[PDB]
Amino acid sequence: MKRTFQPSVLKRNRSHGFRARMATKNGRQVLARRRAKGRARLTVSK
Amino acid sequence: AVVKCKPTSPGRRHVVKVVNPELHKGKPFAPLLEKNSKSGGRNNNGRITTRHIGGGHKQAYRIVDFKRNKDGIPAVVERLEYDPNRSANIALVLYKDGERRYILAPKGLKAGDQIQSGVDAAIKPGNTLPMRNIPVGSTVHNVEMKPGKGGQLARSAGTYVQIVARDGAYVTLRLRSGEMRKVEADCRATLGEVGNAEHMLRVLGKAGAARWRGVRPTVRGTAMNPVDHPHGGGEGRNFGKHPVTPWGVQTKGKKTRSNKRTDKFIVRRRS
Amino acid sequence: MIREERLLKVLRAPHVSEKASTAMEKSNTIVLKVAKDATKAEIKAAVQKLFEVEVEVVNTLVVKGKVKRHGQRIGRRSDWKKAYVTLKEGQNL
RNA sequence: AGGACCGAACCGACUAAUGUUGAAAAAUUAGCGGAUGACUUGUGGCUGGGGGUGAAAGGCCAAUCAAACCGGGAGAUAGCU
RNA sequence: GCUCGCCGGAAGACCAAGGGUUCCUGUCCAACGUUAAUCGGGGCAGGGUGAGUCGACCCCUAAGGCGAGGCCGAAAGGCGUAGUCGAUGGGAAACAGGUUAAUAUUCCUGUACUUGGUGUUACUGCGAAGGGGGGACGGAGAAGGCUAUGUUGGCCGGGCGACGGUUGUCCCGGUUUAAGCGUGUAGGCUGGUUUUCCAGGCAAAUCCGGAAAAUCAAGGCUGAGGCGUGAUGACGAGGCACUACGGUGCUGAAGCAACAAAUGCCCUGCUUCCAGGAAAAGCCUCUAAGCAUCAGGUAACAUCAAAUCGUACCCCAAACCGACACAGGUGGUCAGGUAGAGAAUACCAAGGCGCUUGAGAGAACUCGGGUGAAGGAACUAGGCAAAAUGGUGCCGUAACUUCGGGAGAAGGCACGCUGAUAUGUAGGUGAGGUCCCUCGCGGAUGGAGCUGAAAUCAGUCGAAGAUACCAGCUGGCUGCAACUGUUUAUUAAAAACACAGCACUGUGCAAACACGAAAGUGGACGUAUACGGUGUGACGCCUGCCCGGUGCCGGAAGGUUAAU
Ligand SMILES: [Mg+2]
Ligand SMILES: [Mg+2]
Ligand SMILES: [Mg+2]
Ligand SMILES: [Mg+2]
Ligand SMILES: [Mg+2]
Ligand SMILES: [Mg+2]
Ligand SMILES: [Mg+2]
Ligand SMILES: [Mg+2]
Ligand SMILES: [Mg+2]
Ligand SMILES: [Mg+2]
Ligand SMILES: [Mg+2]
Ligand SMILES: [Mg+2]
Ligand SMILES: [Mg+2]
Ligand SMILES: [Mg+2]
Ligand SMILES: [Mg+2]
Ligand SMILES: [Mg+2]
Ligand SMILES: [Mg+2]
Ligand SMILES: [Mg+2]
Ligand SMILES: [Mg+2]
Ligand SMILES: [Mg+2]
Ligand SMILES: [Mg+2]
Ligand SMILES: [Mg+2]
Ligand SMILES: [Mg+2]
Ligand SMILES: [Mg+2]
Ligand SMILES: [Mg+2]
Ligand SMILES: [Mg+2]
Ligand SMILES: [Mg+2]
Ligand SMILES: [Mg+2]
Ligand SMILES: [Mg+2]
Ligand SMILES: [Mg+2]
Ligand SMILES: [Mg+2]
Ligand SMILES: [Mg+2]
Ligand SMILES: [Mg+2]
Ligand SMILES: [Mg+2]
Ligand SMILES: [Mg+2]
Ligand SMILES: [Mg+2]
Ligand SMILES: [Mg+2]
Ligand SMILES: [Mg+2]
Ligand SMILES: [Mg+2]
Ligand SMILES: [Mg+2]
Ligand SMILES: [Mg+2]
Ligand SMILES: [Mg+2]
Ligand SMILES: [Mg+2]
Ligand SMILES: [Mg+2]
Ligand SMILES: [Mg+2]
Ligand SMILES: [Mg+2]
Ligand SMILES: [Mg+2]
Ligand SMILES: [Mg+2]
Ligand SMILES: [Mg+2]
Ligand SMILES: [Mg+2]
Ligand SMILES: [Mg+2]
Ligand SMILES: [Mg+2]
Ligand SMILES: [Mg+2]
Ligand SMILES: [Mg+2]
Repeated sequence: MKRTFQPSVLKRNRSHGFRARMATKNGRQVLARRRAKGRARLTVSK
Repeated sequence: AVVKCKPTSPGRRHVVKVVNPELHKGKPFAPLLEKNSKSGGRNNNGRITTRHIGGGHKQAYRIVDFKRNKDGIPAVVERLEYDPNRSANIALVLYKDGERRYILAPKGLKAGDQIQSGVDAAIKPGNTLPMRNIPVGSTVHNVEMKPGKGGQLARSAGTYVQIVARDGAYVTLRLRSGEMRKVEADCRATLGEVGNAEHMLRVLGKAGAARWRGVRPTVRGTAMNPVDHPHGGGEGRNFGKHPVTPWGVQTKGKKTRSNKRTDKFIVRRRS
Repeated sequence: MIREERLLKVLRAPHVSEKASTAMEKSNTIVLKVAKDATKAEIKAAVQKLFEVEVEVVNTLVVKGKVKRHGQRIGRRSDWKKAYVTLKEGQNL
C-alpha cells in the first residue's frame, strides 16, 4: 500500500528548508525557537 | 450545417453537430496568437470563485480586433476561422497596407469580401462606423459602450443590436436581452449580425462533451448535507425552504442589479 | 599564471594503492591526493613546477569520507580530492 | 466514427474463502468491472482549519476529521468515578 | 562440481526518484541474521567512483513563486509593475573495441565531432534592450518504404556417438563490426527568378507583409534506409601453452545470401475530425543610435580552451516508502525461440533464482486442491460456493426496437495427422539475363531462388483432434436508474451522485456572483446563441386545480414608525 511519506528532496527543501523558513516572519520564529531550544539541526537542510 | 449523429452508441444517439465547411482547416495565423492558460475558476488567492470550471481542451488566444480603428484603409477577407475562445467564428482580414487582423465574422461575410472602418465607410455588413454615421434602424454588432474602448455588446454567435433612435449625443439600442439602452452616438458599431447563428442548435449529447469545454459537474444543493448548502439535509428527498444560492440569497426571482451609476442609461429593462 | 604560493598548497600526498601502482606502470599516470578546492589547471601547474615533469592531462574525483564508529559514537572522515595525473611519454616520477 | 465491442498492460474493487496476537494497522487466492477516455500516470505548482477541496459519502485534508496537527490560555471545569 | 526444480513482458537487464558506502578485497562470528553459520547488506581494516561530448551547473522560458518603485491594509502584512527566479519542457558535440577485485560513451586503442578565445592571411558594412522568420507543438486513422530483430540456406570449424540406426536431404557451434565522413534514395512539402512600388511590422530596414509587372517553368527545402568508407583494423568458433588450477598468455577459419519482420525509424509526415491543440531562448535574418579605409563581419589556416559538481552500489527492491532481511507500494527504458491474434498463455534461451529453521511421521481437525455410485437445488435467507459454458469458420437466429440494436440471441455442422490436387497451390518476394536509359540508389521485361495460406478429394490413428495452458453458461417474466461515468481510502457501488436534455430565475459589463477590512483577483482577455444560481434528469406522451399561508416581483390612498 502507498504510505504517506513519499520522499522528494526538492519538495523537502522547498517546503521546510532553511530559505523557506527565512522567507517569512513566522518561519524566522521557528528558527528562533529552535535556536533557543538549542537544536543541533535547525532545518531539514542539514 | 446542423447534422444529427446516428445512434451507433448511447453517447452518440443525441449528438447534433454544427459543421461549417467554410472554416479554414489549417492552423491559425501565428502572429495573432497568444497563450491563455486555464484558471479552474480560481482567483489569485487560489480559491475557487466560480464553481464548475476545470479541464477541457487547451486553447490558444486569438487577438481579435474589437476596436476596428484602422479607418480609411480597405481590407479583404482572407479566410474564416474557428475560434475556441468564443461562440462566433472569426475572419482573418488583410488590409491594403499588408496588415492582417482577426475580426468577428458577421453573418454573410465570406472570403473575398471587402470591409472598411471609419466615418466614410459604406453601409454594408462588416463595415465599422460611429453610430452617428449609421442610419437609425440599422442592425449592428460589436458595439462600443464608450467611444474608443472597443466593442462590448452583441459579440456572441448570432447576436446583434438595433439602433432604434437617436437623440442628440445618444443613440438608443435594443439589446438581445430586450433591454432598451442609451449609448453615446460616437460609439462605433459594425454592420450586420454576428455570424454562426447555428451555434445554439448544437446538442452536446453526452457528459463528456461538456467536460471538453471545461465545465465540471453541478452538484444540486438538495443533494448535500446542511453544513454544505442551505438546501442540504433530510431523510429522503426533502426541501421545505425558499430556494437560495450556496450563500443563502434567494435564487428564484430576487433581483441583484445594484448600479445607480449606470441606471440613467437604461431606458427600459429587459422584463 | 597561478602563484607559487597557491601551487605549493594544492598537492597533499601521493596516493598509494594497487590501482595507483597499475596506473603508473600501465599508463604513466601518478595518483595524488590534492586540495579539495584544487582545479585541474592548478594540479597540472603544480605537478609541472614542483615535480619538474610534463603533464598530458589531469583527471580528478572527489572521494566521499566514510562514516565510522569509535566506541558507539558516529563520526565521518573528510571528503578529499584525488587526481589521476597523466604524464607525457618519457617523463618519470 | 465511437464516453462502441472482446481482451492483457494499466486503473479499479462486485463475490467468496483465507487471514483477524495477520505475511499485511485493509492484504492474499480464485473469480470480477473499466481498458481512446467524463481515461490513466510521472515531475513541479496552487487552495489551510469554521478554512480548503468534494460527479456530495459529512467524503478527504500525512494510519487523525460533524471542525486537522503542534504549542500555548492550562493545573479549563468535573455537584461525577 | 554434477544432477534436479523455479522465473523468463521476469523472479532477467539498465535507470530516474529515494537511500548513502550497502560496492570490492582481507579479516572476525560476540551482538545482528526468526536455526547453524566457516557465510552476510553484520563487526573491523584497507581499497574503489577518472568526462569538452553522459547528467548537473549553464542559456531559455511554463504553471507558479518572489518582487525596486507602486497600490492597499490598525501593526504584522496583502496584491502587483519593471524585473527576477522556477522543469516536468526548448537549447552544441562520441562512437566501437579493450581493460579493474571493484569505474568506464569518463581509463587505454582506434576513429571522430562541437563551441568558443587568440593569432595570421584574404575579402568585406558591422552594429540591439528593437523588427521579422524560425523554434512551435492536438486526437484518431491509414498505409507505403525501412531497420532493429529473427528464421532458413550457403560458408567455415568441429563431430561420426554409452542402446537399434546415424558419411548424410545427418549433428553441434560460429557466421560480428559503431559513430563519423562521403553519396542522396523510398517518401513529404513548396512553383521559381528578377524588377518596380507601398496608409503595415511604435523608429528604420535591403528583412517580413502587401501591390503590379516581366520571364522561366523545374528550382529549392526536407528525408528513413541502402551503398561506399571507417576497417590491410577490431572482434571471432576453437586450437595451442602456462595455472599462482581460480584464470592468464598466444594465434585465429568463415564472416555471405534469401525470406520474414516490429508497437522502432521515415513520420513534428500524410488523411481526417472537432473538443481547435505551451512559452521563451539558441538559431536565421533586418535594420536603429553608433562606428568609420577603425572596430566588427565572413572564410581558410594555426594554436589555445572547454572549468566546476555527479559518476561506487541497490533500484518492482533484504539497500527506496511500509517499526522488520515485512506475500504490500514504487515512474521510465530494453523485449530472444516454439506454439499463439497477442506484451495473453504454456514450455524454453540469455540471464537469474530454490524464497535463512530443518528432520521425521502419515491421527482427529483446519487450510488449498483432485475424483466420486444413485439422485440432481431436495441445500440455503439466497444455487453462497462449486460444477458448467468457453476457440475459429460456415450455416442459423425470436419478442421487442430509439432501426443502431436486441445478437456471440438461441441452436447446428466442421476441426488431428498423411497423401494428392500442387515433388509447395493462390498469394507475397524477387536474382540472373534481355532491352531501354534525363546513364542512376533508374525504367521495362523476365522469372531462378526464397517464402507460403486457404480449400477440396482420398486415406489414417485414438474413447476423445478448439485435446494441454488459454477460453462466453443460456433463456423467460418483472422493480429501479435512460445510457458510459462517480461515491462512503479501511464493513454500504446502489435505486445514491453526475450526466446530456428541460425549465425557472438572476445578470447590460466596472455584469450578476465569488475570494478578499482593502487593493485587487476569478467570472472573462468572455458580453445575453454569454455567464451565475436553482430544480428536474436521455427519449416518447405529457405536466391538471389552488396566489389564502410563506417567499419573490410590483404598487402607493391611508395607518404606524428611527436618527434628527
Ligand atoms: Mg455552474
Ligand atoms: Mg445542469
Ligand atoms: Mg447525503
Ligand atoms: Mg445552514
Ligand atoms: Mg420523505
Ligand atoms: Mg412536507
Ligand atoms: Mg581524458
Ligand atoms: Mg568528474
Ligand atoms: Mg469502450
Ligand atoms: Mg475509488
Ligand atoms: Mg484479484
Ligand atoms: Mg465494456
Ligand atoms: Mg474490456
Ligand atoms: Mg447522512
Ligand atoms: Mg486520514
Ligand atoms: Mg468546535
Ligand atoms: Mg485560565
Ligand atoms: Mg485537569
Ligand atoms: Mg518453467
Ligand atoms: Mg557500514
Ligand atoms: Mg558484497
Ligand atoms: Mg558458535
Ligand atoms: Mg545465530
Ligand atoms: Mg559488511
Ligand atoms: Mg515595496
Ligand atoms: Mg507579490
Ligand atoms: Mg514571473
Ligand atoms: Mg531564468
Ligand atoms: Mg528538465
Ligand atoms: Mg559494477
Ligand atoms: Mg536486416
Ligand atoms: Mg500501441
Ligand atoms: Mg554504475
Ligand atoms: Mg527472508
Ligand atoms: Mg518486500
Ligand atoms: Mg506500476
Ligand atoms: Mg506471462
Ligand atoms: Mg494429510
Ligand atoms: Mg480437504
Ligand atoms: Mg471436482
Ligand atoms: Mg456424484
Ligand atoms: Mg454419475
Ligand atoms: Mg438433470
Ligand atoms: Mg428449497
Ligand atoms: Mg429446507
Ligand atoms: Mg457463484
Ligand atoms: Mg469452476
Ligand atoms: Mg490437409
Ligand atoms: Mg414488486
Ligand atoms: Mg445507472
Ligand atoms: Mg467502504
Ligand atoms: Mg465494497
Ligand atoms: Mg471586468
Ligand atoms: Mg433527481
